[PDB]
Amino acid sequence: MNTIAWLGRLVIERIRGIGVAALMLLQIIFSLPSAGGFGRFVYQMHRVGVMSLLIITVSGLFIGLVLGLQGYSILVNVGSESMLGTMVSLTLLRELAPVVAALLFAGRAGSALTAEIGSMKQSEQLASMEMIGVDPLKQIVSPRLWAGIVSLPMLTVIFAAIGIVGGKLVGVDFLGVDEGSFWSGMQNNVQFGHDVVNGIIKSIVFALLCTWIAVFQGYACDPTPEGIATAMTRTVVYSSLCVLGFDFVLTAVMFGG
Amino acid sequence: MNTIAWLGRLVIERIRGIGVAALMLLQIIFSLPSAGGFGRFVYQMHRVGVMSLLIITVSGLFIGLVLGLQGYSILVNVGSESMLGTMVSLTLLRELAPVVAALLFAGRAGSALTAEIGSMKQSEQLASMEMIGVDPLKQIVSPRLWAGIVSLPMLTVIFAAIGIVGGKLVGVDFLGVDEGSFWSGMQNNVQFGHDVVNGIIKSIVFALLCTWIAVFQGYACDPTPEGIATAMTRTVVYSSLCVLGFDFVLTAVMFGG
Amino acid sequence: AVGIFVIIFGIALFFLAMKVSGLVGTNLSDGYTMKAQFDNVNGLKPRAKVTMSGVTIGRVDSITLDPVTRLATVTFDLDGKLTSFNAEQLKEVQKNALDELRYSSDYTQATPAQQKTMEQQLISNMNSITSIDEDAYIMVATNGLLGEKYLKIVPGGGLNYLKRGDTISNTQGTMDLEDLISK
Amino acid sequence: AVGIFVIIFGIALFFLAMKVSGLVGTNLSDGYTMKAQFDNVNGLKPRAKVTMSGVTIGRVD
Amino acid sequence: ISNMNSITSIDEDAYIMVATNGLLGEKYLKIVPGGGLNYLKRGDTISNTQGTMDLEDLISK
Amino acid sequence: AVGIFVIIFGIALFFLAMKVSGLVGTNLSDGYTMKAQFDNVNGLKPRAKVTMSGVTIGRVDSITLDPVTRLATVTFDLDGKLTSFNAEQLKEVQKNALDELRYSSDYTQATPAQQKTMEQQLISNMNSITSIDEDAYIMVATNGLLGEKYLKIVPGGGLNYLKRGDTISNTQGTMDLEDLISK
Amino acid sequence: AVGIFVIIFGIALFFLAMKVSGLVGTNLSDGYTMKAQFDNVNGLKPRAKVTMSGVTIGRVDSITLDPVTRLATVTFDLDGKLTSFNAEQLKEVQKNALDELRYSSDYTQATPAQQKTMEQQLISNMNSITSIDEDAYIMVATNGLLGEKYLKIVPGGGLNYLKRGDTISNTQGTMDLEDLISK
Repeated sequence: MNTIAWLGRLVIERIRGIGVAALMLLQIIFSLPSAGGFGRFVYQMHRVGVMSLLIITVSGLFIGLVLGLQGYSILVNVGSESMLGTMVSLTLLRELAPVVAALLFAGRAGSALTAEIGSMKQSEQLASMEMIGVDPLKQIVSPRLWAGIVSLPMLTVIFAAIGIVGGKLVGVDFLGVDEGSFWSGMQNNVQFGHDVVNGIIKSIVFALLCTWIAVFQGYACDPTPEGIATAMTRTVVYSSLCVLGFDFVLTAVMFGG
Repeated sequence: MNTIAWLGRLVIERIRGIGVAALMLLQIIFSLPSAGGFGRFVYQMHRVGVMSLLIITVSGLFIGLVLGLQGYSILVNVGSESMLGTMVSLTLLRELAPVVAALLFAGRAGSALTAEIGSMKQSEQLASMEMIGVDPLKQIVSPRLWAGIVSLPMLTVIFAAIGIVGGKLVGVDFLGVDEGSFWSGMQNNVQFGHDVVNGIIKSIVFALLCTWIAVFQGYACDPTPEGIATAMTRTVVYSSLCVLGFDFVLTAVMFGG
Repeated sequence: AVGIFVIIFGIALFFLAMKVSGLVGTNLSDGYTMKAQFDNVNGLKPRAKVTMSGVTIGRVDSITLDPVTRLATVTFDLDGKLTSFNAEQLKEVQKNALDELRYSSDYTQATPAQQKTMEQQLISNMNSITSIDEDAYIMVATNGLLGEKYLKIVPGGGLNYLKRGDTISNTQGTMDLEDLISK
Repeated sequence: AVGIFVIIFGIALFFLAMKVSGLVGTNLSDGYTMKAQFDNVNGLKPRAKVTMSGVTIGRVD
Repeated sequence: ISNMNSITSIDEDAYIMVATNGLLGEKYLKIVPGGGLNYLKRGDTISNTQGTMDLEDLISK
Repeated sequence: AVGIFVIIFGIALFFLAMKVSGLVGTNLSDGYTMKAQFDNVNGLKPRAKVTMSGVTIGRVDSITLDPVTRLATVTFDLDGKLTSFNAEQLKEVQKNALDELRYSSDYTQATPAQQKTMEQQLISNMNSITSIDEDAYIMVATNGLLGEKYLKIVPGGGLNYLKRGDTISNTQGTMDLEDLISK
Repeated sequence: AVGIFVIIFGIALFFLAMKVSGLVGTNLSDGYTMKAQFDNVNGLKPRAKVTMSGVTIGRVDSITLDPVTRLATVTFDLDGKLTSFNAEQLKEVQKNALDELRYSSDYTQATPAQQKTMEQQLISNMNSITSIDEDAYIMVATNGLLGEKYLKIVPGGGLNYLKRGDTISNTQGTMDLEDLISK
C-alpha cells in the first residue's frame, strides 16, 4: 500500500489561499452559536437535500441499468461464480458510487454555496457590514457553513445505498434476480458492518473538505460577475484532486482494498 | 439488451431545461444556424477547450488511476480469470468515463456559459442590442450551438484515452507488469484500436443537449443579481441528468458492445 | 401548453415507445408458453437455454410444483416465429401424411364421408409443423461443467396445437447422477 | 404538484427500503421453520438453497 | 380421529439428502416428501437420509 | 481558436486504426458467404469464431434451419481478404491443375474433344480461385476448456476451388460427447 | 433545518451493519486462547474462517512462525454461537465428567482422601471446561474445488476438555502430497 499512498498525496496539494481561513473557521461559534430554519439556511438545505433526492433516484437508475447489463454479460463471458450482483454490487456500493456522489455534492453544491456567498460582498450583507465592523465570520460563514454540511455525509452514503435498494427493483425487471439473494449476497461480498461502516468515515472527510474549500473563495471574491465565475472555476480545481487523494488512501484503509 | 431504451426514456421523462426556450432554438434551426471562426467561437472554445486542457491532463489522469486501483484490486482478489485489461478498459471507455466527462461540460462549462449570457443581458451585449434590433439569436446563440459539436465530443474520447495512457504508467508501480503485455493483452480483450476510433459519435448529441439547456438559463433570466444567481443554480438541476440518452444505443454500434 | 411547456409533445412521444421497446416486443404473436412434466432435474434456472437440434428457440419461464405427487410442471417461453414449408412444399408434406393415413386398411379406399375426417387430420398434422408443436420429445443435457444446463428437443410428428398444461413426452427429465457416483 | 410523484415513486422506494433486511422478514410472516440434525455437510452455507426435485423452495435460516 | 388428523395439509414427514447444485459446493438440500400428520412447520421433524457419511473426506485424508 | 494539443491527441487516435482496421473491419469487402449443414451442435451462436488450422479467419454470419429434415444451415463469414492463390500464384495453378487433369486415366482414354475441355476447366478455376479449394473438412471443436464451440476448417485435397454461394459437406458436426457416454 | 428521509435511510443502514458486526466480533469473551502447530498450510491469513463439518466455528486470531523447530503457531478466536455452556449445562457435563472420574480404575484404587478431590478437580477447572473436548482433529479442507484453503477443526473424543494454553495435536496438517504425485 505504498504506491497507493504515493498517488494519494493530493489532499495536501490543492491548498492555495484556503489556509488563510484557519482561525476564521474556528471562530464561527465565538459570537453566539445560532441555529434554526432561516431564509438562506433552508435554501441551501434545498440545494443539498430536497433537490438532490430526485438526483439520487434518477442517477441511480442511470448507473444501475448500465451495470445491470454488465451483470448479465459477465455471466455470458466470465461465468456463474461472479454473475449478476456477486461481482457488481461488490464494486458499486464499496468503491465506485462514492466518486460520483462526491462530484454531485462537493462539486455541484459546494460551488453553488460559493456563488451565493460571493454576492454578499458584492451586494447584500458583507458590503456594508464589514466596513462598519459587524463580525465578518458570524456574518457570512457561521450561518451558511453549517447549512450545507450536516446532512451531506449521510446523503453521500445514501447515494450509494439507493443504488442497492433500487438495484433489486431493476434486477427483477431486467431479469428476475431474487431480492433476498441480492440482499444477502451484498452483505457478504463487502463485509458491510466493518467495511461500509468505515466508508461512512470516508464520506465525513468529504464533508470536511467542503468546509475548507468553499468558504475562502466566497469570503474574498472580487465583486464582479466574472470574478465570481473565476472563483467557481477555482473550486472545481480544488475539489477535484482533494477527493481523489482520499479515494486512494481511504479505499485502502477504511474499506481495506 | 433491454436496457438500451430504458436509459433513453429517463432523459425524456423530464424536459424543462429546453422546453421554455425550445421555440427560440427551433427558430435558429429555421433561420439556419451560423458557422465560422468568430469572437464568440474564441470564448466558447476557451470554456470548452483551453480550460479543460489542464483539467483533463491532471485530474483526468488521477480519475483514471482510481479506476485502475479498482482494476488492481481485481488482480489481487480474482487474478487469472480477469487478468490485465479484461475487466479494466472494458467498462472504462464504454460505460464509466463518459458520465464523468459529461460533468465537465454539462456541469462546469455549462455553468460558465450561463454566467456569461445572463451578465451580457444585464451589461455588455444584449442589454442594448435587443433594443437596437440586432437579432439576438443570430448574434450570440446561433454560432455557439455549432461550436458545441466542434471540440467538445472529441474531448470526451480524449478524456477516456488518458485512462489508457495512465493504465500503462502504473502497470509496473502497482505490481510489476510489463506495459507492452498489459496494453497488447488489453487490446486483444476488447478490440481496442478498432472500437475506440469508431466511438467518437456517442457524445455529439450530448454536446447539443448541453448547449440547449445551458443557453436557456442565461438567455431568459431576469437580469438582476438575484435572478441571475437563481438561474445558475437552476442550470445544474436540468443539465446534470439529461445528457445520457444515447449511452447503449451507440455503445452497441460504435464501441461494439 | 404550446409554449413554456412545449415540449410535452416530445416528452409524451418517446417516453412510452422506448418503455415498450425495452420491456416487450412483443412475443404474444411470436411466442407461446407451453408446458412439460419433469421429475428430478437438479439445477433448472429461470431463463436457461431451451434448444431444438442444438439451436436455442426459447427459455425457461417459470415452474409450478405439486408436493403430493412430487412432480414439476415447467412452463417454457418458446418462440413461434421459426422456419416452415411454403404452399407447394406443405402440400407434399400432407400428401405424405395422407399416405400414412391410407396405409391402414380402414382408410385405404376411404368413404368420402371418412375422407372429410382424414382431411381434418391433415389440418391437424400441419398445425404442429411450425407454430405450437405438440408431438415432440424432451431430454436434459449440459453446456458447461455440470451446471449451465442445455435442454434439447427432438421433434416428432404433429397433433393440432399444444394446449397449456398438456405435457410434452418426457424422455429424460431425471438429471441426477449422484447415485451413479455412489454405487 | 410534486407530491403526486412522491407518492408514486417516493413511497414505492420507502416500501422497498423497509423490505431490504425485513423482506419476509422480521416476524417470518410468509415462511415457516424446519429443523434437522446433520453430522458432516462440507459446503452448506447460511442462505444456501433448499429444494424439492431440483427446484428451489427455500433456504438456510 | 387418527384418520382425520393424518390427511390434512401438505405432508409433514419429509426425507432429505445432501449434494451440490452445480460444481463448486453450495450444498442444495434435496427433499422427497413422505407421509406425515400436520402442516410442515415449527415443531415438526425432518428425517435425515443422507447428511452424515461423506466418503470423499475419508479418501482425502 | 483551439490549442495545439487538439490536434496532437487526434493524431494519436488516428494512429490506432492505421493497421488495426485493415485487418479487423467493415464487413462485405473482406469476406465471402458460404454455407454448410450441421446436425446438432451443443453451444453455437451467431458471431461465434471460425478457424482454419488453429488460426481465426472469421465468424458465423447467421444461423438458419432446413425444415425438410429439421437440421441447421449455417452461413459463414470467411476470410476473403486472403486471396490464397492470387494472380501470381495463378500462373502456377494453371500448370499444376492441368497436369493433374492431363495424366489422369479418365482423360488419357478420353475423346480428343473431351481432352480439349481440360483447359475449359482451367477457365472455370480462374473465375472461382479466390479463397479455398474443393475438398474441405468441417468439424466442431471448442474455444476454451468448458464449453462454447469453435468451428474449424481443415483443408483437404481437391481439383476445383470454392467461393461465395458454394456448400462444403459436413465432416463432423453431430457427435456430442455427453450423448456418446449416455446412449 | 433538515429533512425526514435522511434520517430514515440512515436507520435502514444501521440494520444492515447490525447483522454483520453483531455476528463477527469479541475476542476473549466467547472463546479462549489456544495454540496449534502446523507444518505446511497453503495461504492461511489472519482472520481467515475456521470451520467444522462445513460450519464456521471461529477464525484465525493471529499467525506466526518459528523456523528453529520449523513449525507455525496459530492462535484462534472462537465466534459467539457458543460461548460454551449455560449454568445447568456446565453442571451437566461436570456430572458426566464426575461419572468418568468415578468409573476409572485409577480413582477406585486411590486413597479415600484423593477420591474426595475428584469434585475438587471440577471446581478448579470450572472455567477450563470451556469448551470442546481435549483431543481435536486437524486438517485443511476447501471452500472451492482445490483452492480457497479452509482450515477445519473437528473435535474428537479426549480424556479432559481443551483449555487455554494447550496445543492441539496435528493429525493431517503436515502432508504435502504434491511430491508424492510428482515423484
